[PDB]
Amino acid sequence: PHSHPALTPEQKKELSDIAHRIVAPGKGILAADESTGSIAKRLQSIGTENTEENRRFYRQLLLTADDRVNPCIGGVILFHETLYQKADDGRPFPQVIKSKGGVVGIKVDKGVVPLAGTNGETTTQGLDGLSERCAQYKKDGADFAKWRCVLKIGEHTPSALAIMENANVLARYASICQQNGIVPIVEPEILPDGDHDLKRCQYVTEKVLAAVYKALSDHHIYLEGTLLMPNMVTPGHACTQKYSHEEIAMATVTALRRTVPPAVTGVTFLSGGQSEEEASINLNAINKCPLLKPWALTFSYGRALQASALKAWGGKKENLKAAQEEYVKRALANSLACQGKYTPSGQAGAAASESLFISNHAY
Amino acid sequence: PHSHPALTPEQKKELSDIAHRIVAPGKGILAADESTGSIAKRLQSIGTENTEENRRFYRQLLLTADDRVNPCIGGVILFHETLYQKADDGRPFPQVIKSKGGVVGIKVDKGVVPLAGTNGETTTQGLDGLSERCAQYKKDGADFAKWRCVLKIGEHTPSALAIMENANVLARYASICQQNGIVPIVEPEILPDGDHDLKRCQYVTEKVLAAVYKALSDHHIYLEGTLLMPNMVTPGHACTQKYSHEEIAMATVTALRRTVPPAVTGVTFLSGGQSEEEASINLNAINKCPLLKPWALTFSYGRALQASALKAWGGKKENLKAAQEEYVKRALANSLACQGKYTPSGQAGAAASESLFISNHAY
Amino acid sequence: PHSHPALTPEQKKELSDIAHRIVAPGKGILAADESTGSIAKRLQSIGTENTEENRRFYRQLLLTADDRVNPCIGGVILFHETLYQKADDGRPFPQVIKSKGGVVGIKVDKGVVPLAGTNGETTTQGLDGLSERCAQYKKDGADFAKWRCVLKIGEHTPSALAIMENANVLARYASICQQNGIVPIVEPEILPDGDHDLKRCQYVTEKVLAAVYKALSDHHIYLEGTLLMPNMVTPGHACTQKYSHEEIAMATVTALRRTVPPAVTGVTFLSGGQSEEEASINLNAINKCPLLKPWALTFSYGRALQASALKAWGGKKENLKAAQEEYVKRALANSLACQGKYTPSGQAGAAASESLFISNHAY
Amino acid sequence: PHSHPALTPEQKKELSDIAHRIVAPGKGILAADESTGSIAKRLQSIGTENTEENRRFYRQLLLTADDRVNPCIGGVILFHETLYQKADDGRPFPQVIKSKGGVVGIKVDKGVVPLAGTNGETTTQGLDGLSERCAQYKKDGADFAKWRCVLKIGEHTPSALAIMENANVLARYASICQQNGIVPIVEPEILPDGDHDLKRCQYVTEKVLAAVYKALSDHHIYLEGTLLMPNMVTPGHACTQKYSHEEIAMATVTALRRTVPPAVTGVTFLSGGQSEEEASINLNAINKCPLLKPWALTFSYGRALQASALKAWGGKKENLKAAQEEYVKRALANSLACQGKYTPSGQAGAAASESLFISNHAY
Repeated sequence: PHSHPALTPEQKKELSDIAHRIVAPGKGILAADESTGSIAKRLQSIGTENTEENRRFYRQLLLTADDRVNPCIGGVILFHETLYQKADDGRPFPQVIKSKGGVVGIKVDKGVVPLAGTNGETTTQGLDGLSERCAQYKKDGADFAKWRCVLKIGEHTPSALAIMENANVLARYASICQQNGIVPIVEPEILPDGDHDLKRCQYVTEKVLAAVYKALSDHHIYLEGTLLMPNMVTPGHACTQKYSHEEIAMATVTALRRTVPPAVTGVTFLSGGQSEEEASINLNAINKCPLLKPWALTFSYGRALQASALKAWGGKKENLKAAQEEYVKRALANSLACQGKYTPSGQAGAAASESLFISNHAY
Repeated sequence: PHSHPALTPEQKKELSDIAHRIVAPGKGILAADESTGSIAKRLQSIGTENTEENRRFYRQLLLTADDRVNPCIGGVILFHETLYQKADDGRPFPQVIKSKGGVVGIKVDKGVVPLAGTNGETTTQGLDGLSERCAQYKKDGADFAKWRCVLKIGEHTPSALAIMENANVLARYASICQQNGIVPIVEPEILPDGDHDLKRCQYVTEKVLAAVYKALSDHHIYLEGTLLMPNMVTPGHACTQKYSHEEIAMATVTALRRTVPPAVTGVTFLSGGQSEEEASINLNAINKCPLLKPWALTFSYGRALQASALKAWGGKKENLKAAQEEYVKRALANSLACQGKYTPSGQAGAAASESLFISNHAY
Repeated sequence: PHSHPALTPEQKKELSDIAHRIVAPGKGILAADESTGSIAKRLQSIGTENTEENRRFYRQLLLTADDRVNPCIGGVILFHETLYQKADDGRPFPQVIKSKGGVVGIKVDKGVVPLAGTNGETTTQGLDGLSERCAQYKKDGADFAKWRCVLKIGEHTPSALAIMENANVLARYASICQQNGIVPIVEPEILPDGDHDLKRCQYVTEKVLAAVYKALSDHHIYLEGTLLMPNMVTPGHACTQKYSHEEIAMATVTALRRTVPPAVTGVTFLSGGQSEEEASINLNAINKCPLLKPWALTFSYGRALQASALKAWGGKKENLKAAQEEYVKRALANSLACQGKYTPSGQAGAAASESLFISNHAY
Repeated sequence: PHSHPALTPEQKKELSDIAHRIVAPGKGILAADESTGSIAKRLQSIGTENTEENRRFYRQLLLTADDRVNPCIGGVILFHETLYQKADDGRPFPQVIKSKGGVVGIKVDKGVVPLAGTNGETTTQGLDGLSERCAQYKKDGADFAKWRCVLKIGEHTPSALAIMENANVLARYASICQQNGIVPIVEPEILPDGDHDLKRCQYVTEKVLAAVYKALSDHHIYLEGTLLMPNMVTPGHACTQKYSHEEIAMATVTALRRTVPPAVTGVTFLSGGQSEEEASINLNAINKCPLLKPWALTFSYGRALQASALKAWGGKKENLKAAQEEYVKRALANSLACQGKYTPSGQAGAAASESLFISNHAY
């Protein structure tokens, strides 16, 4: 019942300012923080050898795209390796990002581990020495971080244990980040795997996010200096029932309104298994949803910003600009989407929508 | 991990519609739900015998005030006795309230009880047979309810037990209400008693409200079909440090933004120990606070609507109009305040731009 | 982190002394606390009208059995009505019980109520005015109380909510009892309904009991002044797999060893749907289990003490001694069983072998 | 509500067997797991350079003490460095320990870290890669582990956060250990620092241990395959009120009886700031306490086994035998103490047919 402030007013201002820069109007996040193991599958899909130089070149391709991406990209999440790589002109990648108006982010979790006594559920590791890592990352140009927890919808999952433990470890990570001037992006990802329907995803998302914010409260987290990186509320990948984008938008915004305090500066959706176009259309629908939304609703996209660029590249240096063009097209699309101004087939305000239509009490 | 819906879409729509009517723009709540024991000391202060007829006459005085109060009063909380009393013309008081555009409320708790093993802390009783009581009250014209929990700021309070238990019983009460078509007002009152400062009240309010909304989540409460009735965030009564109304406002709105999901339809402040004018000025400042506020911010006032009326009445029938005039004046003032339009002058403002120097990172 | 003792050393001694008397070696509890609704249909089973007089006569039959029962019966749980009834000789039933060396107990819960948003789960009501009720019951000769919570094993049950809420209300009930010199018997009954196996029941019993004792800790309950009244660990009623009494004993004792602190004075098993003979044999096996058991392991039997007596009586005054004889046979058997000294031989009636199981039909 | 067994029966039997060997009658644990940083001040106290060789020689001195220690020492906790060192004759230290009948243990935490927003409270780190470390340690001869959490009694401490978080991380550590055939010793140390009295230590110890065992339950920990390493319940170092060894014993055993399930195989007390003789006398009083104690109550002593030996050694190879003799004397003393047969003076005793005491409800 007694306060022992975790942060000074100055520390709070720093975190809040960073958080707001990342999700400024029209801006979102490029999630480029795939580990060597994670990106292996991406490079194999284009017959490209998973070498440090090819990883460097691919990240260079994204980070040095032309200035059209600048008002689209408020932040870039990097993997450790990339944080210490340089572009062809000798500039460290953090400097490249900053010169284009982006905030530099660093993924700091050390992956998932199995929870014994559960049906294949996990928590996430990475807290050991995290404070010192954050202090160093801060010095080396990073101002925010990312940590991924993974939950699965199944017959008996997510379990009480999995929800409580993942919420708790997210809070520890967030606490340590804020002590070191790093804005934590809290990523409690509920996988879309399975044949569950939209209502079930909405229910599980509501319960998971309630647990997350109670844990953040218990650990004295300054919400204004955080971002949330959740799944959209969608049917399961194998669900037999089909839904519209407006229904997905309504389920998502309702789940967030029921759980995320207004003090949270922004929500930066992960794209999950969604295609590039699907992720953009859904984000647009979310931003056109006629409910009050007291936080930025924008993107933290990996595959949904990268899929076409990677394919266009094909591992060939001669395809640089063609690949970059595909990335710029998705950056532009999603920048419009996070303002509710994205039209898929067109561009000239040729997308009129629905009002006075549909109950929000079915959600 | 599996939903077993507490409410149908139709039940949800009913609750949401009621909650929104209560806190519609310009409207707040008259809290007239004092028990015989509670109002006794109020009648003694004006030398009036605490009889059923004098209580009836007093409640009639408030409820039958002229039509100027109609746009000011969205709801009226009654004590059980009053719910079944009639005006002089034979009209049930609920009908009187409804004819003036008000929603009828009923207090359903059975008072506080001591928590053993604590330093004088309490929980609140009243769950037994509550469902049947709610069904009866609904039939007899009530559409919302009130339940008061009380917490104290002290050397060791509020304790973990007190916070958890009061949050839990509020959730049970809210669950039972919603099963019977009654909108629950959740009232976790943190008393202003003591010499603690503004920061301490804000800290405790934040921890209490986080506990409250986690419990409501655990018990499957439909937030859109609820209201919150909290203390404003103020220094303790015996605090020597002085604060402006803008500081009280910032602390209050900050605490709510950090804990209350946007889905909550409205916040209806209790006036506590504040004077009539103090309570209007603070509510107005709260509504002028330049942060995003995704819920109605209005009043649920007892003393702050009734004090001058009670005094002007003095127990004398000939002072009816004078007493009513005092009540009407406070209803008008607070109707303005809950829109941020209260000026100490007779409805005359437009001096709305002269705010500059206060950090929200100091809160 | 600061103690505010709920109880004085004198209060602790009184409660500890009472608890130990109830479960003194060789002794158990007659659970005769069936409400009018509960006792009604068994009275129907022998064509007897459910009148106050017939209920009184039946209770007299049990309570005034000959002195062979005295060393078997440490306590008797009464329903409110019976607490204020008198034997034919004018003696209040509490006086009758005490004169035979028994402690008088009173059931104080007010039945189960549905938890909204669950699959047919309940919590239990009865806290309102419980303190005053306990003080009065204490004056009128009761020294312990009973409160029944009910949980069910199913695909999604018991849920996190049901476990937490039932554990919490048990703790509130225990707290209030101990403030008034009443030893609370904590009864978290996990129903045997369903086709689950022994392992599943053991798992659920362990999770439920861990929740119960954490809640009792949080609410500052003095464990030495309590008793526990749980289900034995058994397969579900409809389980096809067969188990020995030694396996039932091992699962039961293991579940308790993993969850019940040694400070708990005694465990008084409910018989659930077991026959008179099965309940005795299992209790015997439990006491013979070769693991360390730092609490009394005895009976709190209703039907399993009463079935043969009720049938032998048949509602006929002339069959008094015959009926009493059946009850005495069962008290003696279970007195031996709670010492691990019961061997059946020559020979219990067919009434003592028939399943006493009725499905829990809120359905 | 559904079991997904963390362990097979075979895995359980292995863990239980190990746990029981460590705390077999008359046996305790030598805690020799000081890090380089931790042992530094003790080597300085005898003017000895903190080098790997001097550390090796000192550990060798302890581990190769003569065979009188064999029936006294059921286990030895090593620091990582020491697990991979060899005696002069080339035998790995794990082989030395095992040949004398001891189980080899390994400390696996990575020290305390500050909890932001608290008054100087900590949690403990070390989960990252812990599974792989445990598998490696198992292969390299360790069968149990130790993990130290630290809590402090102060005006506002231990806080709800600190208790919750330390209990949770202890449970994670325990889970990972048991997946790898390693018995976890759970060490929630409440420091003796401060001027608090015996009752306060007892209260905090009860609350901490209740939290620890709820967390172990939530994480599916197999208690029979664990040990507990708690503080004894004592007044704070600066407390002016004086207590007898019998009062310390009663408070300690009462606290454990109220919180530690019988299934826990043993309690191995840390000696904290107690002197060699004090720690032995208190352990003896604990084992003579006339309450039922369903777990082994023995020692896990660092300083209380090493102080005189370290002093006699003085960093001088020439003092090997003298130093070993001091260690052997404390090993003998504590073996008697954990059997309740230690007399604090020289040679003459054994006339005890003791223990069934007057006081009990003052605690």
